[PDB]
Amino acid sequence: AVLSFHNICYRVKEILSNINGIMKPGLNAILGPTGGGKSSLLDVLAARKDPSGLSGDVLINGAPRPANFKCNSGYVVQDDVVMGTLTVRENLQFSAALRLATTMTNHEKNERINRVIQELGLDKVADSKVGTQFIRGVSGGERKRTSIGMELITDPSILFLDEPTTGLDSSTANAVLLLLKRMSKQGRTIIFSIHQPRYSIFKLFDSLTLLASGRLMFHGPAQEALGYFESAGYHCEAYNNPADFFLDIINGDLIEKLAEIYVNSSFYKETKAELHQLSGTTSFCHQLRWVSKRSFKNLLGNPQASIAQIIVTVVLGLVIGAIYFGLKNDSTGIQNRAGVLFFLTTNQCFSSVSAVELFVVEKKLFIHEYISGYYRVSSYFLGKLLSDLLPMRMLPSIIFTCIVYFMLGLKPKADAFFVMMFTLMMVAYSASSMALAIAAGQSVVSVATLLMTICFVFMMIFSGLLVNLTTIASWLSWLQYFSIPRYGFTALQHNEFLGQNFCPGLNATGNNPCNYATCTGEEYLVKQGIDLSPWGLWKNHVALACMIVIFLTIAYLKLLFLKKY
Amino acid sequence: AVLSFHNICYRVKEILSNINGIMKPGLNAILGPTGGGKSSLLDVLAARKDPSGLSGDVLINGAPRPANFKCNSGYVVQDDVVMGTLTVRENLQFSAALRLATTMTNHEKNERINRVIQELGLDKVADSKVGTQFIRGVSGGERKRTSIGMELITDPSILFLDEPTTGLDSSTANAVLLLLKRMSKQGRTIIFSIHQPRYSIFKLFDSLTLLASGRLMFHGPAQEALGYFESAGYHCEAYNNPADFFLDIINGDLIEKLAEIYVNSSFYKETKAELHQLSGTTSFCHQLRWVSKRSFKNLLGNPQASIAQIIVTVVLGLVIGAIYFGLKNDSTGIQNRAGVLFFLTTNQCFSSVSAVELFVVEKKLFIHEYISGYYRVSSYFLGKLLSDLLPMRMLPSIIFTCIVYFMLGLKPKADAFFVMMFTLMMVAYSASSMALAIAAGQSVVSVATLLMTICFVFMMIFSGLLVNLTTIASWLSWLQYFSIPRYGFTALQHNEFLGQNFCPGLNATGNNPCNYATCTGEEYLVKQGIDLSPWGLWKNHVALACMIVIFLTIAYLKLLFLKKY
Repeated sequence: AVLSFHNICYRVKEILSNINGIMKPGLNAILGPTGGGKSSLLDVLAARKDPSGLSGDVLINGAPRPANFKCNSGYVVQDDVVMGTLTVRENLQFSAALRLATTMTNHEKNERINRVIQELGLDKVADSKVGTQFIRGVSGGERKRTSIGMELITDPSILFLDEPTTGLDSSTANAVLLLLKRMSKQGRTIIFSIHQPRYSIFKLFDSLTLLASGRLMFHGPAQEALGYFESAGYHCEAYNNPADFFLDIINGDLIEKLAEIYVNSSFYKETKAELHQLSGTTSFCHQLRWVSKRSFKNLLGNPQASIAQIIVTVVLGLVIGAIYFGLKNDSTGIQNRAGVLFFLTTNQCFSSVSAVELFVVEKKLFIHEYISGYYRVSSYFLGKLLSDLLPMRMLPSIIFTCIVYFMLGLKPKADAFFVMMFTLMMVAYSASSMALAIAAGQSVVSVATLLMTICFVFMMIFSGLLVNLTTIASWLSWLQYFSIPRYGFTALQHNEFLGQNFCPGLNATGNNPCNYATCTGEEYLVKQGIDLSPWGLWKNHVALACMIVIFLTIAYLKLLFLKKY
Repeated sequence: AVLSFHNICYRVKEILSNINGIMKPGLNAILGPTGGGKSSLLDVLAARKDPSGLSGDVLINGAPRPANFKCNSGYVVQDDVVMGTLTVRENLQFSAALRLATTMTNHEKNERINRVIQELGLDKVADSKVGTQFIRGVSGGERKRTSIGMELITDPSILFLDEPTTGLDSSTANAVLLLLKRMSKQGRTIIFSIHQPRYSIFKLFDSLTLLASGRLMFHGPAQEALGYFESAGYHCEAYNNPADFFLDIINGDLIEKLAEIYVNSSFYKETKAELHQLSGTTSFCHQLRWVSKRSFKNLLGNPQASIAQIIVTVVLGLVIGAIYFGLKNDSTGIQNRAGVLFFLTTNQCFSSVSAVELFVVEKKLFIHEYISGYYRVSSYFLGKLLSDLLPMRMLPSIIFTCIVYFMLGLKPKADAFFVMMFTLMMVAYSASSMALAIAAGQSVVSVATLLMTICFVFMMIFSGLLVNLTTIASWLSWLQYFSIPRYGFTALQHNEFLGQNFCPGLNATGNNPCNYATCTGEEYLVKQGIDLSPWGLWKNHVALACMIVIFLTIAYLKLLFLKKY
């Protein structure tokens, strides 16, 4: 596996100049200051970057680079994206099930997993929970070892890291670079950038590249990496770090005069002499079923924002049941009976912000797993919102309805239960999908100010219970069609107020000089301005379903049109 | 200025062992691994740490350390706490006005400021806005120079840094350590820790301490810092970093056998021979007036969460005015007239979360400025909540009331305006102080879930407008006394529904077999269950004032009982 590249003048203003070199099958490194091309040449050498502004020729083993390159390579990204709620073995089982083909068997796949575990030396922590400095089960070094082990299951013939030392102890950094030299002895070429190395980890490198501010300063083996600058008139001082001295040369202790010495060097010509000789998946159900399993296990790992929602739903169910237990077929009736229906509708207004972060907390993981070819965007999307839907959208409406009707008995049908439970599910899931679509990239004040403004306007003002909607002039009355709880309130009124008279032998209908001698619900739905046909019960459900589809399409398009490079 | 210390066995489990040394007036450094006492001995040498578990003797110039030590020293903390919305000169003017005494003059103080500016070399950025990688006006190095310059106005005879290199470019790090050696030539002793130094910045150090895992490994000058380990049998390898080699010795390439070589060394005895010879504000109005000025200028620097609140308040004022413009003295009256009063009361429900972060975003700055003796806790508290109160609590109620009554005319008094404006101010400031007290240390889901649960329960359920409160049994009706908008709703009903009959020549009072032949507000307040005396208007204001005082006392005690060490 010989990765090669030639004159890659990457421009987005010209962040890389003309650059060429050959990545021999060893422990190739890329050094330099942070603002240079140390992290950009690595993304150019992987895909990891907009291929439009390349203007170069990256080439593997003589042939140019395929589009099927991120599926056969491996990019261990810098910030550890590994799941800090799963164990090591069920991180690697996940990556095995989504990177290895389904044609092979679970027996062979688990042999591959424990082969990688015994290779990387993870066996004493092969069932502890990985941590992210959130819940402590592993070290930092074994966490980095898991991030390396995930991109080894596919057996990559060419492996990319991205600063595999930063944020670590020097003992763990020396141990992980010794791990890379151990795993590099199978011919597996390893290419990485490093921030501020030391002379301990410098004999490890088979070849060495060095970029500064977009220019190439050196590309050759480390045994004459010092000899180049010792040929250019500089002197390595006594007991001085050479890798740090490479930076002390290029910080001014100009760079246009320092770059050209490599242009007229000997390794420029020897590199170009070989370089011109070189130049002349998985089924959808499987990805859905594994993403949903991973998110279920993550939700069991962090059940703190979910049992909080279950606790508040039980407390709200008990409170609204106790308030509604004091409502009978009496004179103190319909005006508070229409208040408890609004409470039943908007009982899940608090839980809408719990799904504001569903594709935001793991987006550095989503971008990496998508462009490494694990799953599709639609598959990740459906597998994630099939994992928030069951225990955080459908379950609290189940337990809220079974707590409300435990403190009750109003229409014994066992179908008013089902249509109420479906209405609460539709209202809760519609408001939660609105919080997915409308609020994604915002702060801690802005998300809650936004979701309380569209709790003011579209739940208290326009979902008309305390201003009658057929008095507003017809340029502000149209905003009642955008409000979630008006549909749920209408669908619960149409289920509550059908047939019952609420006045046991006290009609008094016909008191014309008086006011409001009307008590039945059939002459209350027309006063509220809502339908009486059975289409008037399901018009609200089809409107909420249209809102769910539109908000989930906005939440899907915000995932599809994400800069994944 | 000779800082000295002897046998400081700090324990919180015994994170420091017995430790002694002498900080000569130079450029003393403290090295080692991160988990050792590199950052803990520095906090022990400053105050910066619980003085209970010290068990040692820190001593300056022969005399023991005064309690007036943080006011005369200077601690440049690691994470830059400098304000990223003010300029350099008005950071230093702030620190001058709160650290230099009020007995001297502004003329001399500004001479001190531009003396420090011309000394540290900040003059070409002496009026640019400091940034925090938020709004870019300075570099990182000039930002660190501002953090150094703030703790130089008091003219400290002994200056503490805390890793003044990490997160910087190596050019800026070498320039800032050359700045420390430049400013150290006036006898100003400088004591710092460093994470991973290089041999470029090693000749600078006058003396050098080195801790590892709580034990002292070396304390002496840097010219024999290598000679100690070259006397202990180790060999410094060719072209190898000595400062990194100090870590390569102590990472195992045990430590109980490596520590005792310094115990039987020559510098142990020579240090102990001198060590045993050694051992044998500002007015409250000024601090309030400068903290409030700093927070006003910070609010002008980031007017993005405030003009958002002003924009939403104008839009809500226009919407509620347009809905209320369709309400007359007609039959479609009191039931929606009691809905628009609830909208007027809870129009600032969205802005309550905008003050959830007021002492949370700057708490690393507050802890440092308190224990460096800038201000009192009560002074910072009052100066900060006098700066959120005017443009984010009082101003939107002003413009909401002047937008609502611009689209109106209901009781021309110019006193209903004032009592409505005061009621909206009290409700808004009470809900915002509740969001200060109840939610401080929480996440992005938890803050909004909490402030929407106590928007469900204490604003829609129990602030009774859509369930009549005098039907609930008297074990859940008591929760109406904890709700903010019930008081504002009662205080606006008592101002709206006094005297007016709402029925122009259509009384019909006395229709006993019929239902609800009552139209006047005086027989509507008794139906709502609220008072008619003028005490019934101000009982709600004194209850809201009690809530403001209790929630602000909780927000003050959470600032007082904060671990400031």
